[PDB]
Amino acid sequence: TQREMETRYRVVLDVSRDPMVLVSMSTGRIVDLNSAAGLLLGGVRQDLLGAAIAQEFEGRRRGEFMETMTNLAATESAAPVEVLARRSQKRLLVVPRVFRAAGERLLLCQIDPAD
Amino acid sequence: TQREMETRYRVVLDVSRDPMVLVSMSTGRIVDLNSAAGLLLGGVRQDLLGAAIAQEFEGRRRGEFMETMTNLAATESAAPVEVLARRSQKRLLVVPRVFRAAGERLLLCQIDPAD
Repeated sequence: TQREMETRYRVVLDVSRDPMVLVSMSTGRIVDLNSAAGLLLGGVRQDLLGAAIAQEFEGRRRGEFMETMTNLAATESAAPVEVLARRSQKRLLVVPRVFRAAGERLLLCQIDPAD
Repeated sequence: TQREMETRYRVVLDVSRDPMVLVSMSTGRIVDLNSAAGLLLGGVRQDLLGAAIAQEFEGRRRGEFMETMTNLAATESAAPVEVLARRSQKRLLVVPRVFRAAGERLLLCQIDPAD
């Protein structure tokens, strides 16, 4: 059940063509992502896991960026933040949604190209 | 951990814009899906959960259809089956991938419009 649902989660995230990054509300760090997100961000999973999400985006810092996404996720309008990914040099639209798991909050962020 | 990973799975599947249906290899029935899949199939989650996947598609039967998807998933080429969804009357492309969880196999099927 632990491993069962873990396995379902892993496969659905990996197979999904929707570019997604999962971010810790506590630390602002990337806790998971899929390869579609990796492609838009310009990095492999191994480089992005554990990385501060704000530092992937030019001119952003953890405090303000996490506050921005937290506030946007509260509008429940799928409102996006416009960003520029340092590695890929692609302008992107990031749409955050907050949910609770294991006593903490995570932000599931969808990524789309902006241009 | 059971609930934690279950919660992650639920949210990722629901939020993902990639239309996905999860099918039991054992029964050929739909065990899960997201609303993007529901839209293409022409049914709500409540009508589709527990339904035989083959019976959603005109002219298909469980035996041959499950054998078709199982064989296609083995080619590892993302080869699609062309189908016509009874409820929505949309021609679709279904791409199956097989994985193991909790001692059984599931097919995670991506759905795309065909026309």
